[PDB]
Amino acid sequence: GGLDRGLIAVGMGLAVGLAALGTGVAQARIGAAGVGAIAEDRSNFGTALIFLLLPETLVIFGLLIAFILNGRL
Amino acid sequence: GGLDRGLIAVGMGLAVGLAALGTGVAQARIGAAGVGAIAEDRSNFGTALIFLLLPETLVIFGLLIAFILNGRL
Amino acid sequence: GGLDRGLIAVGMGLAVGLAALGTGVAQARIGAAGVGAIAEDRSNFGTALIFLLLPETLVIFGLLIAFILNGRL
Amino acid sequence: GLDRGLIAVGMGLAVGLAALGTGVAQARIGAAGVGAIAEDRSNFGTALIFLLLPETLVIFGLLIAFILNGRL
Amino acid sequence: GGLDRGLIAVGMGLAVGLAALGTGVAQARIGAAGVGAIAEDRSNFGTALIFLLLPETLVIFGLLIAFILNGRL
Amino acid sequence: GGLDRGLIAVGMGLAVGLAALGTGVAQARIGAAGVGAIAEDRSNFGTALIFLLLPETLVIFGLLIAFILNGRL
Amino acid sequence: SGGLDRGLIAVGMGLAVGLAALGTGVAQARIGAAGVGAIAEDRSNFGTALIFLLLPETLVIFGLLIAFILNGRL
Amino acid sequence: GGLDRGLIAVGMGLAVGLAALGTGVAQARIGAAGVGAIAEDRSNFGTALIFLLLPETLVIFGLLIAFILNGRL
Amino acid sequence: GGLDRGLIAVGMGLAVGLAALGTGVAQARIGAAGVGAIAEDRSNFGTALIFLLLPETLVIFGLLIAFILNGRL
Amino acid sequence: GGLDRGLIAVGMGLAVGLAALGTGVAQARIGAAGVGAIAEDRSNFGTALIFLLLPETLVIFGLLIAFILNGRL
Amino acid sequence: GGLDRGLIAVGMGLAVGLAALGTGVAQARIGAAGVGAIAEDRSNFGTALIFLLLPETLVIFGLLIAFILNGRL
Amino acid sequence: GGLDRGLIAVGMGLAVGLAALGTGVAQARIGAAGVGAIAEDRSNFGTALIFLLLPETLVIFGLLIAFILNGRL
Amino acid sequence: DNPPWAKPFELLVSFLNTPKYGTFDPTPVVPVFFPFWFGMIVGDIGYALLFYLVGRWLSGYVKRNEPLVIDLFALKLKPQVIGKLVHILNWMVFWTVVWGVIYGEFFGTFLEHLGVFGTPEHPGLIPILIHRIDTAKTANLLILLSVAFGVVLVFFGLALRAYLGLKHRHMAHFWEGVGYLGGLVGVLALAASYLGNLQAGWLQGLMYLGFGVFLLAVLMSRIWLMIPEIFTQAGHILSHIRIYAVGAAGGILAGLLTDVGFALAERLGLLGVLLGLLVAGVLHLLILLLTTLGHMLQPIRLLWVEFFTKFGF
Repeated sequence: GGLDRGLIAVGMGLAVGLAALGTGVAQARIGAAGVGAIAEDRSNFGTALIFLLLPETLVIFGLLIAFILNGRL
Repeated sequence: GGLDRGLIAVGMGLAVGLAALGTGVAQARIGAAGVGAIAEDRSNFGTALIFLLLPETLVIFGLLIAFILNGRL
Repeated sequence: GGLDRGLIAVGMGLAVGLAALGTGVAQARIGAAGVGAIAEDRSNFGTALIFLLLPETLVIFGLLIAFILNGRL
Repeated sequence: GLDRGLIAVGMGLAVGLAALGTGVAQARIGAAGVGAIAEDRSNFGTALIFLLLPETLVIFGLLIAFILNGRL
Repeated sequence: GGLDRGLIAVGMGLAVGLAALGTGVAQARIGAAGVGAIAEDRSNFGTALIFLLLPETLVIFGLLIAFILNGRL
Repeated sequence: GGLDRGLIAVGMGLAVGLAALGTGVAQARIGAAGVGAIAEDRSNFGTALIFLLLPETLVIFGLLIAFILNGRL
Repeated sequence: SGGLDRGLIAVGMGLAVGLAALGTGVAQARIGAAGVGAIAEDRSNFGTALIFLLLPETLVIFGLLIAFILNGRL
Repeated sequence: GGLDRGLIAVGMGLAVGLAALGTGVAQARIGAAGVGAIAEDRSNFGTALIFLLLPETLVIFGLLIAFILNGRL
Repeated sequence: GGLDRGLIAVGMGLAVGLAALGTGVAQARIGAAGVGAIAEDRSNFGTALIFLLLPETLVIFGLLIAFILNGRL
Repeated sequence: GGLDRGLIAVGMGLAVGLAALGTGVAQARIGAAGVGAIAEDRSNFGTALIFLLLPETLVIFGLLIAFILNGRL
Repeated sequence: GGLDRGLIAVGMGLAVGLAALGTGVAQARIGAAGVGAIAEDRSNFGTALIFLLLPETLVIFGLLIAFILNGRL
Repeated sequence: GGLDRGLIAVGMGLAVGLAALGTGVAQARIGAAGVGAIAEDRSNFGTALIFLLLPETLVIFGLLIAFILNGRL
Repeated sequence: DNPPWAKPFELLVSFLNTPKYGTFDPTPVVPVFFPFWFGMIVGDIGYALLFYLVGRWLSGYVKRNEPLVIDLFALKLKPQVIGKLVHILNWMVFWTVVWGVIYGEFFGTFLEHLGVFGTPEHPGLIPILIHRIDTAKTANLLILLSVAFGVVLVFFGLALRAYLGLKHRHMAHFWEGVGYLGGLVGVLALAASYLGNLQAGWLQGLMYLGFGVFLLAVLMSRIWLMIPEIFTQAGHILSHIRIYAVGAAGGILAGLLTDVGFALAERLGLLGVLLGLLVAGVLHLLILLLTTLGHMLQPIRLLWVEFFTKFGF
């Protein structure tokens, strides 16, 4: 074993981690502008929600990569 | 091969840490705009709260990855 | 083998993570501008949607190279 | 032995990056909250709730760090 | 040794990841301005599209050098 | 010796430094807005002070775990 | 051509191309944003905006220059 | 005698470095707004001075951590 | 031989990459303001172009030091 | 000798460098606002100069740690 | 054959690169202000040049330390 | 053996480089505001210059530390 | 006025600024430098066929005498301008084919298919003098020739500055030019001493005389333009490696693009050959649409900044 099953741990760790960082960076501006749109008018809720949850594909991609890496653990 | 057990700790460490960092960079702008909207109209509290708690799934995915990694210890 | 598999895991995780970070830092203000346009005119939903979904080419390139690296695992 | 130092490094990373994330959240959140307080004092509770909510990141980071310390 | 494949893997991963990060950084502002211009007038659609498809050469070069190293893999 | 002590020390240093960086990022905006409020009106010296001093819990939670991990030296 | 060197040259050339691409991206972001702002209602500025956008590609150009001279220096 | 002393040194070094980085990040905005308030009116000089000297405790905490680390070598 | 022939490559990569990063982070603002001035008046082309192309000396010095330390192989 | 001397040197280097970085990010905003105040009123020089020079004490805080590390060296 | 030469090279590379990054981040703001001044008055050319060219002393110092450290090779 | 000298080199490289980065981020805002002040009033040239070249003390401190490291070995 | 061969290139120089009377017009060197270095930057004959095809497509406009208007580009080119740029294009075609034949390129290469030209790797007739994708040994030659191009271009550029200073009898434009020439030869001597013949007998004296005649210009440039601008001159000298860099980047990208299709044809053969050809065609078209702008822009950018700015154009 040694590094063989140890470095995969840090690999999947950063793979989920900075993917979550990137999607949070995406979520910040979108959420601010979306809640501003909701405060302006309540009819924009569906548009704001589907624009907010669209950058959530980044964590699911990172989780897919992490699951593939964990399959080798 | 004692270094095997130490690196999984580092991996789960940045797995939770970078996810928390992305959650925080989302929470910054989203909470700022939410409290700006609440400070003018008090009926926006529920929308602001759900828009603020929606990016907390990133730290949840980070916790899931950290727990999966800890299961191999 | 040895630590080659672990370092390949680190490399593929780094690739997918930074690709996710790049497409997130794009999609942040892309979706901000898109939802700002939609909140004032509903007719331009499709153009904003395709402009938001277009920067996912970076994350699919990252996924492609991650799968290529995983093929050698 | 050698794993103890790496466990320490992971614990430090887990607590510190979580602290950085909640700090970068509380920056804008507290700035907007005290800006609202300076013009109307009636919304102190909402601003306090919105400022104290991102500390769940600290709670998660410290619980992961304490799990790692127990593993140590 | 045996570290050759792993080290070239991390080289490819960080190369393609940072190329994607740069492409996303460019596309962020360029496509935000493009969304604004398109909302102003529909005739700017092709100009905005080519203006944001131009920085794709950065990630193209990144995957190019990644495949160069993959040739050694 | 045995490489554990030095990495323990670098872990403590990383924890303290990143906690201090996070609370500095918080206090940067919080104290600036608080002193703007104190320039507008002197009566805000309680709320501004407690809002600025509140994110010092980050340093508290950083150096407490730093001391706990120092206990292993 | 040692094995460890064969991977360390990969790390170095990857750092070169990645950071050069990051620099070109951070330049082209503002340059292209201002270019779209200048062609929003002053459409005759297309050539100036295009050459200003295409000017900072020399950074990636030097980066992958270094990369594939390191590839030959393996 | 091993890497322990040098790694303790680098631990205290980045501890004080990141503590000073956080203090500077805070002091930037706090001092800018304080000198703006002082230019607007000279009465708030002491308030601005104490408001910008308050985040100096981060450097104090970092250097006490560094001194504790130095005591182990 | 050793790892010197490999770590010199890391040195060249860091040198040219960070020099290009500095040149790009300058050229962003310089080119944006220059093209704004050109759009305001076409007689500023000669000043704007030389202002934008002046910071290339940074990446040129980075290229020079990389070339001399490549010759120092 | 050993690895301890060089790692102590690394500790000194980043201890002074990161402290100088934090000082610089403070001096940016502080000096900008100070010279903006001076451009409209010369009598504010006494306040601006001390508000610019006083946040240089964390350079001294970092370099005293570096000096005691050099004494240990 | 050894290991110090490569680390000397990477030290020179990062020194040059970080000096170039500092010069670039200075020149961005300074040259942008200079060309903004030129766009309204051509008489500020010499002042703009002598203000934006003195940050090149950072690259000069980085190049000289890189040269004197290459002298060790 | 002898890897200490390369680590002294990377330490002094960091010490000069990111101190230069800090003074660059300071000189950015200071020089931009100084050029803005000069563009409306030339009589502030001395104040703008002595505010712009004041944060060079960061570079001279980093260079003093690097000179100490060079004289060490 | 100008000779008819250099006449079509007047729009590449008159766009920026117009020269003062009695000075030197920089236009005669554009048709002898820009197509040559653009062609060796591209270094292709397969893409040169596409350039000739688009030139033939553009020449129909000047044949039938109609304006060319594109709405997405917002340009209206008269036939009297289309003819000039078509003349420029098929002038560039000659240089790019004459350098593609010595780079061994066929929209990629046919050498992976058939050994049409000799090489040490695949033995045959007289081999390629300068290979494209082999960066082990051709890189030094290409970098040295690019540096030689930079130094001769700069040398001619401020030799013209010295000539115009001699004509104007201001003597400032002459002495500054001679001093910068001395600085140039001094830094070239230093660069030759570095990573080469260390401490040559005739190099040291040449460097010393160049530095002395560079310092001689202090009596008129004591403050403004003596110390800091030599760094810009050295950067203008060293910025000519982009020719080799862009050439190798395009060559390697095209080689990998055709290698993908070649492996795909190897993968199946019965039907994979046509699919690989189609994929290679669309990918090459996309990359061409991406990079033709930069490939055209870089060598004319060199003549715009590193050569025109010498004599204050």
